Amino acid sequence: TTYADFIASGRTGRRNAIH
Amino acid sequence: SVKEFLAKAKEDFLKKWESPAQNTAHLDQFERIKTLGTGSFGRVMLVKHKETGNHYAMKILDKQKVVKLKQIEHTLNEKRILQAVNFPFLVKLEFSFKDNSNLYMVMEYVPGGEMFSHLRRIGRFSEPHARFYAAQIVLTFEYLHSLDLIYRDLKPENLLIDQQGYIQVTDFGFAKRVKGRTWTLCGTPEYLAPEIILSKGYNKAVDWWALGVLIYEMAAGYPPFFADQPIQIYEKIVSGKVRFPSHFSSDLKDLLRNLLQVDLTKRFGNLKNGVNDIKNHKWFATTDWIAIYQRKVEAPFIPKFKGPGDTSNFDDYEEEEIRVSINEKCGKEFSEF
Ligand SMILES: NCC[C@@H](C(=O)N/N=C/c1ccc(O)c(Br)c1)c1ccccc1
Repeated sequence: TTYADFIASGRTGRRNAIH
Repeated sequence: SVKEFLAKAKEDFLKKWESPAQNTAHLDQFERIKTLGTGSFGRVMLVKHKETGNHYAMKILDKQKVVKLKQIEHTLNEKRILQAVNFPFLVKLEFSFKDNSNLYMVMEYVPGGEMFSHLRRIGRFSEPHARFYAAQIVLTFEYLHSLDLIYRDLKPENLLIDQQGYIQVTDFGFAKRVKGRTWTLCGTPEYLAPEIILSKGYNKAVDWWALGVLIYEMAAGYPPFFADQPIQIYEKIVSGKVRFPSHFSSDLKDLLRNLLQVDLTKRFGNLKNGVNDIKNHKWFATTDWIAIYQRKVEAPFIPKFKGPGDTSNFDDYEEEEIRVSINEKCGKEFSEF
């Protein structure tokens, strides 16, 4: 499932802004 | 009317915009309590104002680090804009000052923690829960944009939940006052409109795209475009093919297809009817916009508040000594702060 893919991804933590 | 409210709002804003408050407190007036969050060039701390006993969030920015990251002008934008605006869902800047080493922005403390925290823990919000928060962003963006301001960093990490369960938008680091278009590649990957990524030059319509991303993420529990690395995220955004969970209502999908619209001549928020294409969309049929602004609607979720200056709704961060050099740093660059 997409949810499972998200949860296993490296970007479920706080996401930093880019400059 | 809305137009009348906005016209008056603009008049107040321009006065402060043209004459910004400056040097309105000093470090020694605050007792430092706890780090609530961190950023590339500083930290936000819970502090207590000694003379009133009030609690505030003090954003401390290291001048030298701001300079190294080429965020001088963005930082000046942030403070100048933040000190000037006034909207129910915008966090209030109470004081600002600087010393030899740092810039300081002392803001209202929002005890309920980040939407990010609650969203991740719970998984996803129901459509009515997501609609409640979304409406507040719709109005906030209507307000900001009427002031020629682009917010440019919408994400759950920047939306705090207050004691009544309403949203407070924080982090104006990328906010900018601009008539027409701008070009700075800034923001957070998941939330960037295609036109930002493509260096096309862009306007307020990027905030309406970002809204589309926020509503999707709130309702699905994950963003419409994610991957392990930013470059992969951009490829997904640019193609713009969006798949919706099977639990998304027909109205929700229709709204999202109009917000996550690559075609600027078709993106909701950006058309002749402006924000009204959104306010009047079927998904918002049950939304009473005035009740929202008035904070009369019952919130789907009220944060637990164990007391004054309690931090239970925030993550723990490593504490560092706030050091102030005996020499002034970067005085010229931040003279206007
Ligand atoms: N988006 C990265 C967080 C960014 C930022 O501005 N955070 N603000 C948090 C804040 C404001 C008012 C509150 O009452 C509460 Br509680 C929290 C940042 C932080 C440190 C340095 C640079 C940017």
